[PDB]
Amino acid sequence: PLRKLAFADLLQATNGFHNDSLIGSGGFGDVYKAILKDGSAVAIKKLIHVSGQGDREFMAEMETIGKIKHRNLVPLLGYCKVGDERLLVYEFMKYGSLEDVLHDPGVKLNWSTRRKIAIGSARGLAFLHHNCSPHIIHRDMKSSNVLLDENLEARVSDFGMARLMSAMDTHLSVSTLAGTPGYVPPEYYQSFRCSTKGDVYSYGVVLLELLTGKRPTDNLVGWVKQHAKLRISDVFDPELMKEDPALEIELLQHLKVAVACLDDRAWRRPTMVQVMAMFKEIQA
Repeated sequence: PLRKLAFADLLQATNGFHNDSLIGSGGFGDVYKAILKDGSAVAIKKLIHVSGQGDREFMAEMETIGKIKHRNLVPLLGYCKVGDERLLVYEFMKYGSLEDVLHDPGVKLNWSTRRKIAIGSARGLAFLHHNCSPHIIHRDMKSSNVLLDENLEARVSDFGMARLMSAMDTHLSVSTLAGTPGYVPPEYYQSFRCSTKGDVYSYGVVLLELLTGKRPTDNLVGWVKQHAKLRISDVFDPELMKEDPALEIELLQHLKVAVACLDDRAWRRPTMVQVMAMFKEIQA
């Protein structure tokens, strides 16, 4: 069940929102690591800009991730909405974000693990797009929003910009442009519309990060697309090919999936269900 947590609890569990428990801040607000009075290990997000972006993002998460549970989505355990304070409480994910692991410090992700992360994150997204009615459009898929639990299982997070779309529709007309530089679907720049195929594109970028080990802003999408006609054995993460040269065939197949996801035309991109089926076909 989703719990309504007393504000005093979150206050003392973070030692009065002390800098020492701060594990991230910016844009949306802060994220704190804590142990609740019952021993639960949690991440506590403190949203800022409550008079505007703050409340909207709070409501977006409550209306989406707050209403569903799935093995590849971060669990929202609780919330606190007192006065103009907006806090969201999640199960703590041991190894933080995929971006932290890939672009900082740390912990090594071999190809086997990265493949599981790719599959897991794809499954979470597929659940949003196909199993949920109304469908959920995440709108901010990226490596910092793929969390890794104690088993290095991928769990999709940050539904602050997520929206509900009727299953009878192919797109949703919105008020603003949502997303992150390096991940925005090209058609999002041209129209105030979002779609599940938009999430597919952004997922494609993440899959590229797993294959290359590079940041999207290095864009990466364009850099990989041009080398796809040059030398393919140049874009892959060196630490992946050093493991086993035999993995090259499997890497290129996953690369094909990423390229398909990253098509400029939304209508040509696969659904996340097609992506899963493709992953399954590669393993077999």
